[PDB]
Amino acid sequence: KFTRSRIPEKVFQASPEDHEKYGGDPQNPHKLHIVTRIKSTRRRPYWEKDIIKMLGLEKAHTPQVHKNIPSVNAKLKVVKHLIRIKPLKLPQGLPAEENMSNTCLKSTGELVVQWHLKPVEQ
Amino acid sequence: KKSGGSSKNLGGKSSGRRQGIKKMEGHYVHAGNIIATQRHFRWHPGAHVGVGKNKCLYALEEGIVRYTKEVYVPHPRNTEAVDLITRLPKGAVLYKTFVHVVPAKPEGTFKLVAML
Amino acid sequence: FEMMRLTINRSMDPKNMFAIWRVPAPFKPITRKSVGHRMGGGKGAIDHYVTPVKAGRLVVEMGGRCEFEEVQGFLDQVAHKLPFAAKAVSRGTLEKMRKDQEERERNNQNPWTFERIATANMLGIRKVLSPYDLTHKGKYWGKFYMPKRV
RNA sequence: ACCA
RNA sequence: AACCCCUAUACCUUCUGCAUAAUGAAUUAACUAGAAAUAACUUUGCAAGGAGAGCCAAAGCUAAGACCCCCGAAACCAGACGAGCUACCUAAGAACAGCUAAAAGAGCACACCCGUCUAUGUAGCAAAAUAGUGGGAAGAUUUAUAGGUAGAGGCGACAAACCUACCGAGCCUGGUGAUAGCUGGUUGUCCAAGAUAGAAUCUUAGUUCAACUUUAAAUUUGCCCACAGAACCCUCUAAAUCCCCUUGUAAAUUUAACUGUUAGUCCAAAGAGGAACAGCUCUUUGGACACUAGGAAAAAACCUUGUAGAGAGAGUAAAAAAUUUAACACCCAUAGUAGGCCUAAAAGCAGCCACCAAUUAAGAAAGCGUUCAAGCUCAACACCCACUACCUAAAAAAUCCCAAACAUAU
RNA sequence: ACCCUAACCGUGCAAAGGUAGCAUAAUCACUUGUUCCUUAAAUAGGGACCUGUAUGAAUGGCUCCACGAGGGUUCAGCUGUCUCUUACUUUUAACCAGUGAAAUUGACCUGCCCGUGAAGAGGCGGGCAUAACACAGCAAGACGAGAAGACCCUAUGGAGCUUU
RNA sequence: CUCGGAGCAGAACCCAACCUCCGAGCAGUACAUGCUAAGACUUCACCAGUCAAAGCGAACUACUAUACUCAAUUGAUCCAAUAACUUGACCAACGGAACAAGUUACCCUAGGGAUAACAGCGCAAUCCUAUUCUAGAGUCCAUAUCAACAAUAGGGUUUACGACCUCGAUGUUGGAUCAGGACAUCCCGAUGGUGCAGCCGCUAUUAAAGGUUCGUUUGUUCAACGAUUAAAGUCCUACGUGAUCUGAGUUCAGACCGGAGUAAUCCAGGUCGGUUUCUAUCUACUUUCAAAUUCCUCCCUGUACGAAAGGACAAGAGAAAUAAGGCCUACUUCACAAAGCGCCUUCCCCCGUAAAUGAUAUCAUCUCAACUUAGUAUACCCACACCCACCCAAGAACAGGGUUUG
RNA sequence: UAGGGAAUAGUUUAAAAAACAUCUGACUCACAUUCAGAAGAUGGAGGUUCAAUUCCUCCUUCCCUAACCA
Ligand SMILES: C[NH+](C)c1cc(NC(=O)CNC(C)(C)C)c(O)c2c1C[C@H]1C[C@H]3[C@H]([NH+](C)C)C(O)=C(C(N)=O)C(=O)[C@@]3(O)C(O)=C1C2=O
Ligand SMILES: [K+]
Ligand SMILES: [K+]
Ligand SMILES: [K+]
Ligand SMILES: [K+]
Ligand SMILES: [K+]
Ligand SMILES: [K+]
Ligand SMILES: [K+]
Ligand SMILES: [K+]
Ligand SMILES: [K+]
Ligand SMILES: [K+]
Ligand SMILES: [K+]
Ligand SMILES: [Mg+2]
Ligand SMILES: [Mg+2]
Ligand SMILES: [Mg+2]
Ligand SMILES: [Mg+2]
Ligand SMILES: [Mg+2]
Ligand SMILES: [Mg+2]
Ligand SMILES: [Mg+2]
Ligand SMILES: [Mg+2]
Ligand SMILES: [Mg+2]
Ligand SMILES: [Mg+2]
Ligand SMILES: [Mg+2]
Ligand SMILES: [Mg+2]
Ligand SMILES: [Mg+2]
Ligand SMILES: [Mg+2]
Ligand SMILES: [Mg+2]
Ligand SMILES: [Mg+2]
Ligand SMILES: [Mg+2]
Ligand SMILES: [Mg+2]
Ligand SMILES: [Mg+2]
Ligand SMILES: [Mg+2]
Ligand SMILES: [Mg+2]
Ligand SMILES: [Mg+2]
Ligand SMILES: [Mg+2]
Ligand SMILES: [Mg+2]
Ligand SMILES: [Mg+2]
Ligand SMILES: [Mg+2]
Ligand SMILES: [Mg+2]
Ligand SMILES: [Mg+2]
Ligand SMILES: [Mg+2]
Ligand SMILES: [Mg+2]
Ligand SMILES: [Mg+2]
Ligand SMILES: [Mg+2]
Ligand SMILES: [Mg+2]
Ligand SMILES: [Mg+2]
Ligand SMILES: [Mg+2]
Ligand SMILES: [Mg+2]
Ligand SMILES: [Mg+2]
Ligand SMILES: [Mg+2]
Ligand SMILES: [Mg+2]
Ligand SMILES: [Mg+2]
Ligand SMILES: [Mg+2]
Ligand SMILES: [Mg+2]
Ligand SMILES: [Mg+2]
Repeated sequence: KFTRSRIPEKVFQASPEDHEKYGGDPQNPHKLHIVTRIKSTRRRPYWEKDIIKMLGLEKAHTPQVHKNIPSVNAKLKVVKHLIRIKPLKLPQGLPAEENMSNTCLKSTGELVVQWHLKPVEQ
Repeated sequence: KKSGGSSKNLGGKSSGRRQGIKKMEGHYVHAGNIIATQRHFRWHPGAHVGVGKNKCLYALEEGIVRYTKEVYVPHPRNTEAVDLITRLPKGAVLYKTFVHVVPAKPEGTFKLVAML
Repeated sequence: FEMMRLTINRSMDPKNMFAIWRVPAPFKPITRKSVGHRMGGGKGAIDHYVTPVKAGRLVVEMGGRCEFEEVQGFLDQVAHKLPFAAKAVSRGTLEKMRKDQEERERNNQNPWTFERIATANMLGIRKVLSPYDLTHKGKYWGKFYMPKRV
């Protein structure tokens, strides 16, 4: 009988080697996830279809931002085969009311608060 | 072409009894609420939980349903159970699962009705 | 059993060898229907009995004043005639067989193993796996054992 | 005695 | 640049599923198929009343809008009409050569009547014929005429025959638009929501309730889910579930009003039956299909993928099948003794026990051998390295193999 | 009573216990029985014997003359039935002239091989073939045409017949 | 065929089977098994079913009690009986029509490929084949031959099983006719083994060009039998082929026997009789293609081979048959001709192995080593008038040949 | 293949009896008949029931019927 699957919690216990490959800091976890659906929910059970809708992931290749917290992670764990998860990086800090209209989410996961569409002079 | 046989097993056509817990841990019950149905005693009545003559566990008060593990001491007139405990090794204590209702409200209040 | 017994008793040295069964006698009933019958009409009648055997079980055990070379010949003959894949083994070959499997599981340079993927439901792979595949770890497909799988 |  | 190039499996119906070699359709024109209450809803009027007596009213009530197809049996009954055919009968007629025999349901044989067998013919010459060959031919014969018996019936040398070209019961009209849980039909445009737990049933080709689905209304949680919690008998100590705050989310329930769906397929998984057959049958949990597109050659059910338009832009998804195999030492051999025992005999080698000694070395003998014998290897010695890799071993059907090819440029 | 069978013995049951006949076949377990005829050769036919799942006496039994477009066996002869066909005549045919139907038909620009597929493809995949159009033949396919399968099942569809 | 318990269905609930098992259609105690009423459960609907605080009445001081033990122990409505209380179906097809059976081949209509009989397809238990294993048989000897217990793989000829295409029709068992294909080879060819002296056999490898008889009997396929034969192969092709034929069988209406039924009727039990339509639209095809097979006799030779008995072979020479292709001198049917029963002609190959030399592995070794041997067509057709007409050995029409016979 | 029925002294029938057979005796010259005595079975196994000739369930065994439509 095909059922929902329990994932052993060891699966989500990073090792020292994992930190080297991927470059996260276990002592300073990122606040926000970038989550992208990269796989259909067709040919997947309905309960995964439901969570993809709750996460705002009905359109593929469309980055959603989410909180890196246990409740949300519980959902992301059910559909972790349908998605790409990256940490949101804020090299220039949070957007401010001033630059709310100038942000760009780059493919590297960095949300820049200044978007000039110009070549770097140097 | 070939004459065939017949199955010799009749009966066995009853449908499920739909028995079991009706109120899980932490659930709020009103007096009378059937807490669980059973054919044999899986759950025993505890505090403020009555048992009907079909072993039906029901709430006697209004409040929260609890399930606990308690030591089991039968009634001395229950010959079969008493015969069981008398044959137990010294130091062995029987346990059963009990269900309780923690009453939610007091029985009443004292209110001022007159100043005469 | 008749094939195992007559071949082993005829080929063993009774003075220096003994043989014990490691399987019980047929105990599982097997039903068959009358020839030419259609589907239906109740289950058929008990026809014969069998003994279930799982992979990794010893079927017959020998010992005595002999080496492995002395028995390996005709134990391989009886094993080749069994309804499943079987092999004559020794106290020593069995152990190295198990050391080699554990050695392979350790020096395997493939970062992807069946177990890792299937336990984490990676790729939603459990939609094509059995629940039993969580413990068989890709080494079993029905009644077949694959000793190459790690 | 034996309708439903 | 008409064609050549590339892409492309008519349509309707019916189905689990149709290019299907399943249905229907030559084509054109014309004709040819959703009829209405109950309640509800919407929009007016008046309003504790409404209404042009009757009837409703605890915001009703009046009015209006808006709603439920077509063709088709075999039958059943009533009243007529039919015996110019045919069945049988009545009245009164007619025909039957020749030959044989002569008592004549005799023979042969025409006219005549019939229809055995063969062929022909099969929308014919013919809705039963033609040619030949046949049976009978003074008889229970054949035949003209008029009349009789009528369908719940007649008539019958019973074949259920015949009764006006289909008689297990005629024909016609009417009842009658018979009835059909069955098949076939069902007509302008555009958008939207929308796939199916079960129960009962003279019921399983259908219905009704539930379930799902639709519309409108109301107001409030729904879904996802943390601990804590849900059994002993006794474990295949299963994957899981139930409950459930947070959280992520936007649904959910209730009220009113309905119809349709209640003949299901493959795939994965847990089982059951069968043969651990089936494109088999039955339950369950998922998925897909019956909805697009791209893959897997064509391809319902596997993989990728969903929301709709235009573009002579762009990044991608799934997505191409790998493998090649069996060589193998060379030499050398005397001796207590044919060890006893057993056995007719057994001498390494029937079977029994024991298995010690000679020489650097050769088993009271591993395989073959015979007459129990003798013989031939192997295990020893001597010379001195044989090369030994690693596990291994297969194939045949029926119209005609089946893309072409290719080991080499990052 | 070797076996076979039982004149015979015991017991029971019925209204009576199948008599006379007849029986390898309109009849048939074994079975193509067995034997005698018949042929070179018989699962045929004839005569017998065995004896009857389930032969049998006006539901007539058993013989027999005559008779029969009845079913079957056969001698002799006869012959294109056949070995094994051939020749010719007429008809039909084909060509010219006149007259002029039918069933059928979704549309068709209507190949072959293998594979696939609602499991048997002109039409799909992969190959191969390939200027165009008359006429005469053929019948392998078009699951060719014809008649809403007479089989089988289903329908709370009919009807005929028969009954305790 | 209704109702309960257990498994399937392991842990909330639910869950099918002409699935696996076991049970119930009551007994017993009471006589408050009296009244009443919050709140609940519920067999997936409904109906029905279930549990219960408080209260009223009772009972009452040591499991009992305002709801007995017990698992099911059961039946709606109408109606009937009764003063009332209350009672009534093995209505068991158990959600129950108030009360109705057979038979149809004399049949009919509506449908269904939702469902059987034929064929196809799936499958391969059953069938068939191969290999693996070494018991066993074979005097000895496992392997010349033959094989148990098993094991593995294949085939798709049987008997089934499934119910996926066709019930607005895919009609036909055997035979005739014409045969296409497989090779698992019956015969003919080439090999290896042999318990192969020879003659015959047996077994295996290779080979599908060519061939594979006529009768008696049965409707028969099957088989038996008589004669043969080099041999009388196994299979598939919608059990090849019925718009080509046949129709004995088969299977509608008639009838008979035995049996079954009260009878109507019925019986893979016998028996006799019983309508086989089609003018071809499309596809396909209509002179592939002139290379030939086999037996027998003589001879080798009474040789080889054998103690004898017997008794051959790659040669050599004849004479046939069949199969192709022609032809008419004679014969025959005939007669300006067409024919057969007559005559004439007919031409290569094939591979399994067996051996040299010879390395890897300084011997050997036929070699998926390099290598050397056995051991790889021709013929026919072929130039192009008028295209008046006539003639023809040419011909359906058309075309072709002849006319220096217009 | 599928359902039903039936297994009682050695025999055949009953509901644990009877007639035979057997055994013992008497009668007879002897035998038979006859007479008088005697023994003699619930197919096996598995149950329940207060008690198993009517009841199980199975085995073993024999019978009967059905095995049809294309
Ligand atoms: C299978 N048995 C029951 C049987 C069957 C048939 N025939 C059929 O079943 C035919 N079936 C069809 C109708 C074809 C479907 C049968 O025809 C027969 C028989 C039984 C035998 C008995 C024979 C027996 N002997 C001689 C061997 C015997 O002793 C008797 C007797 N009466 O005692 C016989 O009569 C016997 O010879 C016989 O006639 C039998 C059958 O006829
Ligand atoms: K088709
Ligand atoms: K179809
Ligand atoms: K059709
Ligand atoms: K239809
Ligand atoms: K119906
Ligand atoms: K006869
Ligand atoms: K005879
Ligand atoms: K006659
Ligand atoms: K044709
Ligand atoms: K059909
Ligand atoms: K006919
Ligand atoms: Mg269908
Ligand atoms: Mg069509
Ligand atoms: Mg149809
Ligand atoms: Mg048509
Ligand atoms: Mg009536
Ligand atoms: Mg006459
Ligand atoms: Mg008459
Ligand atoms: Mg009659
Ligand atoms: Mg009749
Ligand atoms: Mg008429
Ligand atoms: Mg009806
Ligand atoms: Mg299926
Ligand atoms: Mg008699
Ligand atoms: Mg006779
Ligand atoms: Mg008979
Ligand atoms: Mg008989
Ligand atoms: Mg009689
Ligand atoms: Mg009578
Ligand atoms: Mg007379
Ligand atoms: Mg007459
Ligand atoms: Mg006659
Ligand atoms: Mg004659
Ligand atoms: Mg056809
Ligand atoms: Mg047709
Ligand atoms: Mg029809
Ligand atoms: Mg009716
Ligand atoms: Mg009626
Ligand atoms: Mg008849
Ligand atoms: Mg009909
Ligand atoms: Mg079908
Ligand atoms: Mg079939
Ligand atoms: Mg077909
Ligand atoms: Mg086949
Ligand atoms: Mg099915
Ligand atoms: Mg049709
Ligand atoms: Mg052929
Ligand atoms: Mg055929
Ligand atoms: Mg008829
Ligand atoms: Mg009679
Ligand atoms: Mg009769
Ligand atoms: Mg006739
Ligand atoms: Mg006939
Ligand atoms: Mg024709």
